[PDB]
Amino acid sequence: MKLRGKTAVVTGGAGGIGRAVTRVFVREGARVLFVDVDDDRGRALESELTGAGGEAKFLQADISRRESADQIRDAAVAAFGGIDILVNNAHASRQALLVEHTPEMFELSFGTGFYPTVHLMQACYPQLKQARGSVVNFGSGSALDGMPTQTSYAAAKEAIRAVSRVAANEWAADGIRVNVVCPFAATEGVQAWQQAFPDRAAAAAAKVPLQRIGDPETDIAPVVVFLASDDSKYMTGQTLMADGGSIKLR
Amino acid sequence: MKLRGKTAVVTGGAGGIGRAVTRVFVREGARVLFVDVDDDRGRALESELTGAGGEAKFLQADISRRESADQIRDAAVAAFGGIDILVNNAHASRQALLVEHTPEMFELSFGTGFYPTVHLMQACYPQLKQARGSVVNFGSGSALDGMPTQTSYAAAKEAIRAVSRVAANEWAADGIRVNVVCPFAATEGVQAWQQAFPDRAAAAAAKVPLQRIGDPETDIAPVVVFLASDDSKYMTGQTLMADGGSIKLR
Ligand SMILES: NC(=O)c1ccc[n+]([C@@H]2O[C@H](COP(=O)([O-])OP(=O)(O)OC[C@H]3O[C@@H](n4cnc5c(N)ncnc54)[C@H](O)[C@@H]3O)[C@@H](O)[C@H]2O)c1
Ligand SMILES: NC(=O)c1ccc[n+]([C@@H]2O[C@H](COP(=O)([O-])OP(=O)(O)OC[C@H]3O[C@@H](n4cnc5c(N)ncnc54)[C@H](O)[C@@H]3O)[C@@H](O)[C@H]2O)c1
Ligand SMILES: [Ca+2]
Ligand SMILES: [Ca+2]
Repeated sequence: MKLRGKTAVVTGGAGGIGRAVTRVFVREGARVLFVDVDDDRGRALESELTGAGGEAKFLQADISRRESADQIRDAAVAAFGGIDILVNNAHASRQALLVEHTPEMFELSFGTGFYPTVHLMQACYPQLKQARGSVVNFGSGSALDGMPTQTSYAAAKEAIRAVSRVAANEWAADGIRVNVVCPFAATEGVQAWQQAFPDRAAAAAAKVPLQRIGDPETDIAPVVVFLASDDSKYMTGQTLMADGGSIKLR
Repeated sequence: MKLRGKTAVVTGGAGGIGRAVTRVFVREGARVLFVDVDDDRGRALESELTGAGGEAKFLQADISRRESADQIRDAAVAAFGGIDILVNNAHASRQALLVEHTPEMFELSFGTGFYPTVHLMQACYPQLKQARGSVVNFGSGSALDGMPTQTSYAAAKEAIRAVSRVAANEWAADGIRVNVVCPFAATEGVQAWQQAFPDRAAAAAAKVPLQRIGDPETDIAPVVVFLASDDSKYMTGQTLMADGGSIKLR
């Protein structure tokens, strides 16, 4: 009942952290329109959530396209009448040294991570202002450190955090809060990275003070629920570290 | 519901933010031993909480006294059998320019804020280890900026945040998380500061993006509940800004 009566939009909601956000949000009483290009995982998640009596709607959409932001907003409004929560979770990237980077690498990272964050916030702003709602964007601890091979990934992530701080200041008068989560969780995207960079991945796992890679449902999603809920109604423009204590903000 | 079955120690728990934490903790199902020198407010709070069906115990103690840590730990165990949560909330200080600072100003700030935080963490460590518990310490945004007149207040606050990060690293293997809240709330200590420094207080009020000074119960305490609860079980060593967006950690 933490999000009872609230409507949430979750991008990349068919897998990884976005799937766990969708599951826990519905479990907390929220109506969720979750968006993904993966309709195999997307339709089965819709089937599982609606079977248990939850209100979830899958929308198959590539959020990197110009018309996706308005289609996502229109689909949430048509299905649930409003938008209280916007979780900009989806992001794709490629890892390579800076001297190895290509324009396609920046296009992927900014096109799937940064610009959908901006465009969905612009499209959903009237609905979020009506709801006095909450926007949860996603950063990364490796973008804070400057982890090697993360040129295009970290550039988009820190651009996401920058616009999150600007929007927090611009939208605070409307009662809309904007915050960032930096997670570390066992997802499909992390498993592919652990296979391509096993030494770096093992060093990252061994660094976690709490001695585990996060579970998306029990370690990451409750932090997103907190930011989407009225418990954080006096918190905006912040970055929450859901990483087992790996990086401590000062 | 959220802290059902948990025992909490809350210092300065009879007034201001500490009282809001004590109230809200009991509403979430926790058993609270709250400590304060204000026995008038302390006795009435205990009467109010037990009268509403809650479990709370008031301990009258000056936490700057060197035996109070063991007296507090023993009282919590004697009343409720263990310690799952430690909230180091009490802190008294005086404001003056650096060129106007006396040793008694440093003694008050360190003696009421910093050293009780260390000693209560040491005293409660066996109970927190048994519980795999959570420690919530308190900082200040004014210490982050270095606001004038805050030499002794900021020094103790940043010393608190330092030991919080050290213990988070040292205690993470035991499953004990340690985090900091930086609040901005309408309390009696803030009211006394508003009278002594009206222009600076007006400037601090006007800076808040969310355009209000925090209500202790609805704006500050739910952030403490989040850190004390299992929703933040993957978060340690962090600082949470409950300040309406005034300061954004990067
Ligand atoms: N998992 C981690 O440890 C970790 C670490 C740092 C940051 N993050 C951030 O957390 C968020 C979640 O990451 P994850 O590991 O769950 O990702 P993932 O790669 O495991 O899953 C991403 C999901 O988003 C969907 N998606 C990708 N591109 C899309 C597009 N253009 N349109 C619609 N849907 C699309 C995919 O189908 C997939 O379901 C990401 O923004 C990521 O940058 C995660
Ligand atoms: N209220 C704010 O805006 C604000 C801003 C920055 C930081 N903080 C921090 O938040 C915490 C709460 O502050 P507040 O505004 O509620 O303070 P306050 O002065 O309003 O309340 C302090 C409470 O602690 C008790 N106390 C003080 N010294 C004690 C001692 N030696 N032993 C036992 N009890 C003692 C007092 O009796 C009182 O009940 C403090 O640590 C403060 O530094 C608050
Ligand atoms: Ca876009
Ligand atoms: Ca002491």
